[PDB]
Amino acid sequence: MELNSSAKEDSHYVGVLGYPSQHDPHTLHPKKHDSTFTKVYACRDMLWDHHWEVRNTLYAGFKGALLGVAYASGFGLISKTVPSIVLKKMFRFVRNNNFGHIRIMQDLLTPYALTGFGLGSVYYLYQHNVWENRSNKWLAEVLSNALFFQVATAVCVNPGFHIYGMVGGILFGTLKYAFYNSSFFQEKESIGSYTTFGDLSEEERKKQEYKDYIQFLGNYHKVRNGQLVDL
Amino acid sequence: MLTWISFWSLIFWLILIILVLKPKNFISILFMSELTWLALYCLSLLFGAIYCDITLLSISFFILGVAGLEFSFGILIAILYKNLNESLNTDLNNNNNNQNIFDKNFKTPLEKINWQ
Amino acid sequence: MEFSNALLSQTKLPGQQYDYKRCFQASNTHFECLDSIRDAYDNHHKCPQTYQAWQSSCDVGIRRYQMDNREQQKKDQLLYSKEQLKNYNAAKNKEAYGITAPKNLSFAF
Amino acid sequence: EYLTKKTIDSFIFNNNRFNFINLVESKYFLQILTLILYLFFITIFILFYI
Amino acid sequence: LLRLLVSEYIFFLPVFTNLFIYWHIFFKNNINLVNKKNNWDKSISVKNIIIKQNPSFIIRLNLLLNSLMVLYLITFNGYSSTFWWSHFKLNNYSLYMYLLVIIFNNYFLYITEKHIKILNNYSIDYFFSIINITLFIPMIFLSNTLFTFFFLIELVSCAIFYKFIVSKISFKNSNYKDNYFSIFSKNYLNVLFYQYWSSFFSSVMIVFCIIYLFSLTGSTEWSIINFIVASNNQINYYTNNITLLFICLTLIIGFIIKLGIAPIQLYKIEIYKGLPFLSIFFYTTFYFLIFFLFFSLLFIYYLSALNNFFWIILLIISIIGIFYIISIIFDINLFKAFLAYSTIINSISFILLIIAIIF
Amino acid sequence: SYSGYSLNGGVHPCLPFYERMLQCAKSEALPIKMCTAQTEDYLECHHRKKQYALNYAIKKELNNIRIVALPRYDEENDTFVPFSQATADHIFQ
Amino acid sequence: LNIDGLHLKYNHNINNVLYYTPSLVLFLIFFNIDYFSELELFLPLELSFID
Amino acid sequence: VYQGFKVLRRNPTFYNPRSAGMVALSYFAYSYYVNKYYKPQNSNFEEYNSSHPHNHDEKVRQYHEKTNQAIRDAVLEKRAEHDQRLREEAKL
Amino acid sequence: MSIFSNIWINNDLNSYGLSILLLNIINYLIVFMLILSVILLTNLSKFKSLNQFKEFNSYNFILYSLIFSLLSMAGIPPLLGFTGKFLAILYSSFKSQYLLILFMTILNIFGMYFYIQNLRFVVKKNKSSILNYKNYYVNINYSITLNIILLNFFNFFGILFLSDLIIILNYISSYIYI
Amino acid sequence: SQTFAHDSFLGGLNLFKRRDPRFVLDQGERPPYPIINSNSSFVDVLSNFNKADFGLVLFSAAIGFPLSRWVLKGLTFSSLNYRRGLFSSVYGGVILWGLVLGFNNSYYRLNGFVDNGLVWKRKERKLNKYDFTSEFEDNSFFKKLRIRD
Ligand SMILES: CCCCCCCCCCCCCCCCCC(=O)OC[C@H](COP(=O)([O-])OCC(O)COP(=O)([O-])OC[C@@H](COC(=O)CCCCCCCCCCCCCCCCC)OC(=O)CCCCCCCCCCCCCCCCC)OC(=O)CCCCCCCCCCCCCCCCC
Ligand SMILES: CCCCCCCCCCCCCCCCCC(=O)OC[C@H](COP(=O)([O-])OCC(O)COP(=O)([O-])OC[C@@H](COC(=O)CCCCCCCCCCCCCCCCC)OC(=O)CCCCCCCCCCCCCCCCC)OC(=O)CCCCCCCCCCCCCCCCC
Ligand SMILES: CCCCCCCCCCCCCCCCCC(=O)OC[C@H](COP(=O)([O-])OCC(O)COP(=O)([O-])OC[C@@H](COC(=O)CCCCCCCCCCCCCCCCC)OC(=O)CCCCCCCCCCCCCCCCC)OC(=O)CCCCCCCCCCCCCCCCC
Ligand SMILES: CCCCCCCCCCCCCCCCCC(=O)OC[C@H](COP(=O)([O-])OCC[N+](C)(C)C)OC(=O)CCCCCCCCCCCCCCCCC
Ligand SMILES: CCCCCCCCCCCCCCCCCC(=O)OC[C@H](COP(=O)([O-])OCC[N+](C)(C)C)OC(=O)CCCCCCCCCCCCCCCCC
Ligand SMILES: CCCCCCCCCCCCCCCCCC(=O)OC[C@H](COP(=O)([O-])OCC[N+](C)(C)C)OC(=O)CCCCCCCCCCCCCCCCC
Ligand SMILES: CCCCCCCCCCCCCCCCCC(=O)OC[C@H](COP(=O)([O-])OCC[N+](C)(C)C)OC(=O)CCCCCCCCCCCCCCCCC
Ligand SMILES: CCCCCCCCCCCCCCCCCC(=O)OC[C@H](COP(=O)(O)OCCN)OC(=O)CCCCCCCCCCCCCCCCC
Ligand SMILES: CCCCCCCCCCCCCCCCCC(=O)OC[C@H](COP(=O)(O)OCCN)OC(=O)CCCCCCCCCCCCCCCCC
Repeated sequence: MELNSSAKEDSHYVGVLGYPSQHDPHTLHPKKHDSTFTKVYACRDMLWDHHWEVRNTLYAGFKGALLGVAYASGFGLISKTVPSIVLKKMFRFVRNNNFGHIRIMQDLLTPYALTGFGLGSVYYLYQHNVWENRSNKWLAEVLSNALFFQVATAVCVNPGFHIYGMVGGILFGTLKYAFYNSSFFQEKESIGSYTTFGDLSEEERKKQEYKDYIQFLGNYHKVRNGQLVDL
Repeated sequence: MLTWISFWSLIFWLILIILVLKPKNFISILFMSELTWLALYCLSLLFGAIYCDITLLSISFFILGVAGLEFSFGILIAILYKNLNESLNTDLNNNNNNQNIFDKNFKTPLEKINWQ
Repeated sequence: MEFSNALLSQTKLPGQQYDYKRCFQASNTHFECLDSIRDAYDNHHKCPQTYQAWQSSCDVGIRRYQMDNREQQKKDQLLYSKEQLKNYNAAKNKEAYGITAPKNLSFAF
Repeated sequence: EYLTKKTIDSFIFNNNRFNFINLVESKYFLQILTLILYLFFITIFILFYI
Repeated sequence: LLRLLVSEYIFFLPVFTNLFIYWHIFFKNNINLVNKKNNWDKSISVKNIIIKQNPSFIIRLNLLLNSLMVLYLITFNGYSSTFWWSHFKLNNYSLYMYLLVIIFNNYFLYITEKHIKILNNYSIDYFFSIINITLFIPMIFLSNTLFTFFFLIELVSCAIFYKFIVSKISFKNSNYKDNYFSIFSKNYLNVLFYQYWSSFFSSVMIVFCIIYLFSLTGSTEWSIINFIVASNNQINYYTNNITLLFICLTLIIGFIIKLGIAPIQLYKIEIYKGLPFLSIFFYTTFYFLIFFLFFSLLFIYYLSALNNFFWIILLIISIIGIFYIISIIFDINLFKAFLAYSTIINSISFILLIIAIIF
Repeated sequence: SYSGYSLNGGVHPCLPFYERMLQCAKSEALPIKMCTAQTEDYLECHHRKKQYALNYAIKKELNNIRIVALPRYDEENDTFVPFSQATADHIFQ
Repeated sequence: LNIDGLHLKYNHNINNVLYYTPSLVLFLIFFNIDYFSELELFLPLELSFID
Repeated sequence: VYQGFKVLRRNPTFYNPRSAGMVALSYFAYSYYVNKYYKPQNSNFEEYNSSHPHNHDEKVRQYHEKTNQAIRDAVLEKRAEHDQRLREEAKL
Repeated sequence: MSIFSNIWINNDLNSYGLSILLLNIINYLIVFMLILSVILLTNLSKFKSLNQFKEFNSYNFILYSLIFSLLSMAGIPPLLGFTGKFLAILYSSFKSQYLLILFMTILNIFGMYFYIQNLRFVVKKNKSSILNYKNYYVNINYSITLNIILLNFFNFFGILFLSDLIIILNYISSYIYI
Repeated sequence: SQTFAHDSFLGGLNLFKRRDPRFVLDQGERPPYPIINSNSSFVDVLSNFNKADFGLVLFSAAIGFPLSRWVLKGLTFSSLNYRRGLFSSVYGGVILWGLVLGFNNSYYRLNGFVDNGLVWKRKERKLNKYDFTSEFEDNSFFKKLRIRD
């Protein structure tokens, strides 16, 4: 399982290895002799185009809406208590209307879905237009998440919990830098791996590696300090 | 309409969902636990038949024995409820208000709060 | 444990068993022949009959373990000697009583 | 005094406002089911990124 | 089958001997009160029919047989391999785990014997249950397949349920006000209910995981599972991430419910509230030294090939548990709750350490 | 564990592949990378993924219009005769 | 126990609409462990010959 | 059914026909959804063994297959050469 | 893992995290045993609430044994639990898990206060009477006192002898080929 | 010279003399002594019984009396008949444990794990590269508990 696999890819390493690259265009090119239906259907590669700002914004909005609906399903609705009269009226609606459960679900999940969509879209636009080209990635993520979650906690939940929102945003930013923008459990390269370029003979490479080993010996404390017994 | 593998894989968790969903009456939960054990029995038999696995086929009697022992323990606990003065409907053992119950109402065992 | 040769060798078929007496007799004969040959790299083809007997008698995992142990023993023999190791261990144990103070104002590196 | 100690104290108190001191069977079973369903949901959401 | 090698069942002889001795002595103690007096027999003193035997002798017997098992382990010799149809593993690490469990059980039994000599509020059935737990729990580390592990853990769970059942209920205290009034205490029923249902959930989820592991790989042995998973990762043949993730989730959630880790902890708090101090003394030892250690070894040693899925689940569980208990641990007002939440916090810390290790 | 038995007390059909895979794993110093062929054969004999993919492809092809009539099978001579040719055993005749 | 058959007066609609229906919908949407098993009638029975 | 009418008076067809129909419709819709869309997507057999796979997963699978084949071929060739060299050196 | 002309060099011991985990489990079991032995030495019926920590306000041995056991569970440096917590953090740093270190530290400090707050309740107006009476006198168990004393000595001076225990645990774990 | 004769009543003390602190040998490591019968069944293991196993049983019988009395000392509210029966049960259990130990010793002698009176024609000698205990054992009592090639 990997998070944000496409962004954290070593294009040079995959190219030298021949491994397929996630940066390939992934586009359809219908032929000029193809049918009109085929030409119309080949337009779906737009839905895959990733440089599409509006597509990405709607993608983030859908993710946020799904998260909000899941939260409502799990914790929010069950924690919130509905008035007895309201419950009786909606049950009567279910009795008097076919598929009344669907409409009740729509009514109950509209607030969570809408707020999740808004949060997702705003968060995507925020992160992409701002903080995308900062120098310190960790600091940028921490500050952006802190501010965004501070505002979100102030608005959605309560203006009196904005400090806790900011702290949670800092924590979430650290977590995101750790496991979303970085590959700690998603390694696709062996540690110490490298690639060779230029016309160097194997003898020269072995000589250089011997010199590197001689330098590496100095890392050991005993040899550096000359504190070894005569074996 | 559904392949047997997917059908049984889904209905096991559906049975678990029913067990959690139904009102918490110890006898009902015991019956649902027995049904869950039998669903596991059927799924194990299906997979054993598919993969020619005598171990999966034999898991049947192990599941039956475990279910029987758990059912005996459940019977004993349900009977112990009487001596421990607990309603089988666990939701009635606490004073927390519950809209899911039409007639949940408890009062302190008193006749008059104010004397003067 | 997927990378562990020892555990993969410890795995076995339900009805498989090892005749340790016969396998070890064959391995002892083959290793005696190899030692008599006394080459840097064990060339089993120099001892065909004993090599075939060893392969037949011993299992693949036992053979792998034996070859790894032989490689380690060859390296140790090439490196160290009994008296050298005894003296070195005695010197190190004697040193262990003392302290290792830092060397301030070094000259190297 | 407030921004260093009272903040955390009030956070703990407000969180405990929503915690039942005594466990009940309905809560036990509902928590188990919620874990089972929604840990799977969140893990599959991470897997897909729909 | 023509020849039955002694290597397949050499290790079962000491445990069978201990089981025989324990159960024979238990039956003799049960029928102890029956002693016929023949018409020609003469009694030096009037028989005291009312008897309340102290279990110190049972505890000493348990200590003696544990020490004999320790001697057997110390004198043990053999090859490192599996025995009895590859269902049990016999290697240095597993034997060391067995010895460590036995040693800790012996020390705790010694302390319990001293406490019982101080005061007796525990029956002989209590320590017979402890004897069964001590005899059968160290065998878990000798498990070579998830199937045998499940059966052994089910047996140990039944033994622990027996121990909880035999907990003392009514005491002869100095309160003389409730002679003619009904006092209701639900601790016994709460303990039994929560233990029974947690065991049910854990067992069903573990059986589901076993079935799907058999489906994925022809066997359920640890080595075969790891080798098949690694080879599948190499080949890219079986690539049902949904199925692999769901199997891992089922296993982890089953163990979470079994142990009582932060996401599911309140039942553990209730059990600790309803259990005696000596029961907690033994249960914490059993839990930490066997159940949680095997839970860690699932990710470290046994199912290490699946760490590519376990890491995220463990991280999410740890984060949720920490943020859920940070406020709860300061809401308790009971000694048993304090002990249980100490255990829970240590469990969360050890889970974080396990994540770091599997990294 | 892999008992290796069938559902009628016989031998599990995957036993040869399992034995080959285990032998390779024991013999090789890098079993994960040097037993790919044997492990893939065992996994195929266990799961049958490749045959399911082939069946899916054949279903798609049959859905496509390419086959009209298969040749009849003359069982007496154990031969195949084109559907166009008439035979006594032919359904239409 | 419970000879007369009278049971607790329980209304399942509240929980069904608050927690269970949406959770079940999500679980059904995102849950399928069957990898490649094929239904009967997927291909003509005449292609199968091993039986 | 002896006294079939008296037996079937209360529940001839169903106790809650509307709910039974909703169950049937839900089962039908879920089976259709699974079989037609979800399980095929997970199986990913549409482009299996395609010469020009447009799916990243299929491309990765084919890359794994070719890499494993190349590794096996190279190791077999090297082992054959090593065995030949050992056999030649033996008879000296 | 370093490569120099096809010579692998390994300066890391893989069978070390398991040893650290075993050490933490053993340390927690030892401290739990100490506290539970202190409890068992006394009358059990007295301790039923966090307020009842004052009931431990008994003669110096019991009082200070409880105080030091609580501090060790909290993770105060000189005591035993600090060894486990510090080694866990050291291994996390070795594995380069800064976020794991952060969450470990948060949990550690919260649990530290959770343990410490009971020292406030330990204060009692007078000296408690928590010992069972036998033969008209309080029953003090020499064996349990001796066990508590050994546990106290090890809790105080575990840092001095921790190298031997670490060696033993690493020796046990090395048999695992992971 | 380091181990008691396997055919003597004290031959059962070699169980405590071990070359290394390991529990079991690796899958492929040659046993310290020649193998007499690797695939040993119950009947042949019993037939291989020896004065060493009889001495182990005698040691168990001798040591089961103090241990049985120690166990019995924690008994209360017990009649004389029940006390004697409990003593008999504990003593029989200890003797059965001794029989099990003798059986295991016979199995080890058959498999070559312990001294069975035979020696390999060519010893596989190690290089004692790491030595933290040679001098300690030589100057201490523990040289008796270890076996060195
Ligand atoms: C397979 C397993 C399940 C089988 C069926 C159930 C039987 C087994 C039960 C045991 C298992 C656990 C059950 C626990 C029940 C919990 C409580 C409850 O709701 O029941 C009590 C409920 C009330 O009981 P009652 O009080 O006795 O009865 C009172 C009234 O008589 C009652 O009448 P009513 O009309 O009031 O109730 C109707 C009831 C049942 O519903 C129905 O009437 C039938 C619904 C059919 C599904 C329709 C959706 C479209 C399907 C398309 C399929 C093909 C897609 C192909 C894709 C191709 C792509 C290339 O409605 C609901 O439950 C409401 C939700 C239904 C809609 C589901 C929508 C899912 C997709 C949404 C995605 C996101 C959309 C975003 C917005 C889009 C806007 C454009 O009981 C019932 O009505 C009977 C049980 C029915 C259970 C339904 C469970 C929900 C699952 C629905 C199907 C999911 C399909 C997912 C795949 C397709 C996705 C597109
Ligand atoms: C908080 C920022 C993030 C927000 C995220 C959410 C965004 C929502 C979507 C976009 C909304 C567009 C604007 C419409 C109004 C929305 C608000 C609203 O109605 O609220 C009700 C009320 C206004 O409603 P009303 O009274 O009924 O009448 C409004 C008229 O109808 C107003 O109508 P009008 O006819 O007069 O025309 C208004 C005109 C005015 O245009 C402007 O002026 C806008 C451009 C300027 C603002 C730029 C943003 C701020 C940049 C500066 C950032 C500084 C941060 C520094 C941080 C430092 C570190 C601590 O805007 C438009 O109508 C243009 C609309 C064009 C379409 C936009 C497409 C949006 C697509 C996405 C929709 C999302 C749907 C889901 C949403 C729900 C779920 C989340 O507004 C508020 O209560 C806002 C309160 C703001 C805070 C208090 C301000 C006074 C005290 C100063 C506090 C200083 C704090 C500074 C930061 C912290 C420092 C420590
Ligand atoms: C840096 C962190 C370190 C953390 C450390 C954690 C643990 C610390 C606390 C516990 C340590 C163990 C303390 C001794 C056992 C307790 C009982 C006892 O002896 O006192 C009662 C007994 C009181 O006698 P009393 O007052 O005259 O009369 C008492 C009753 O009236 C009449 O009594 P009775 O008739 O009822 O019973 C008499 C019998 C009572 O004795 C018992 O029943 C002993 C109960 C405990 C059994 C478990 C011991 C395991 C030892 C191994 C190491 C692990 C320790 C684990 C401890 C915690 C586990 C929960 O007495 C004895 O024979 C005592 C012998 C004790 C030594 C046992 C050695 C067994 C070794 C087995 C393993 C060998 C290695 C195999 C390798 C395999 C390779 C293939 O004490 C004494 O006779 C001496 C007391 C004063 C000196 C004590 C010296 C203790 C030395 C401890 C060394 C620990 C290891 C080295 C340090 C490691 C870290 C660097
Ligand atoms: C476990 C570790 C915990 C870490 C704690 C993290 C602290 C979080 C603090 C959040 C503060 C609230 C959000 C601030 C968002 C804006 C940040 C920004 O502009 O910096 C980006 C830019 C982007 O930087 P950069 O990435 O281009 O370059 C980084 C440079 N080096 C490598 C040297 C670090 O950073 C800065 O210029 C500031 C960096 C330091 C942070 C300063 C925060 C100031 C907050 C007050 C602003 C007041 C504005 C005026 C109004 C005053 C009142 C009237
Ligand atoms: C060169 C020639 C050499 C010839 C050597 C021939 C002799 C060989 C045998 C030597 C045996 C030495 C003593 C062994 C231990 C005796 C224990 C005993 O009797 O204590 C009774 C005591 C009984 O108590 P007690 O008799 O001390 O009195 C109790 C008094 N109250 C109750 C008031 C305190 O046993 C115990 O207390 C132990 C209880 C726990 C169970 C421990 C089992 C240990 C089993 C050990 C088996 C033998 C191991 C031998 C190892 C040899 C290694 C080389
Ligand atoms: C083997 C035994 C044979 C003998 C059995 C006894 C036979 C005689 C009695 C039979 C009926 C029982 C007594 C009923 C008395 C009450 C009458 C009454 O109210 O009406 C009855 C019923 C009334 O049913 P209902 O709608 O009221 O049911 C709900 C019942 N309550 C109110 C209790 C919730 O009449 C009908 O339902 C008639 C219309 C529907 C019939 C069923 C249609 C679906 C199933 C058959 C499909 C056939 C093929 C076509 C479909 C497509 C195929 C591809
Ligand atoms: C967690 C739970 C605990 C741990 C796990 C549980 C493990 C369970 C699996 C154990 C498998 C053990 C199988 C052992 C089979 C071999 C036995 C053996 O050694 O036999 C050798 C001998 C055979 O030795 P042999 O194999 O050498 O003989 C063949 C020799 N050749 C080939 C040369 C001809 O067996 C027998 O002769 C007897 C067989 C058994 C007879 C029936 C015995 C029934 C006993 C019932 C109980 C009696 C209780 C009495 C109590 C009295 C006091 C109250
Ligand atoms: C995540 C892991 C670690 C977890 C531990 C905690 C980490 C915290 C990291 C950030 C710490 C920033 C310092 C302040 C934290 C507390 C918040 C605060 O001081 O600002 C609150 C104050 C508004 O107060 P008010 O809303 O009236 O009261 C709360 C009502 N519920 O003011 C506001 O409205 C907030 C304004 C924005 C915050 C500005 C803070 C600037 C501080 C500068 C000086 C101190 C710097 C210390 C750190 C240096 C770098 C290490
Ligand atoms: C022998 C060896 C050993 C094994 C022994 C086995 C013993 C089996 C014992 C069976 C006992 C049967 C009698 C008791 C149950 C009767 C059914 C019942 O109680 O129904 C409950 C439930 C549905 O209940 P409800 O929704 O309220 O509606 C009732 C409609 N009948 O019911 C359900 O869940 C579904 C009920 C379905 C009923 C179907 C009726 C079909 C009638 C067919 C008539 C003839 C035409 C057949 C055509 C076939 C074409 C293929």
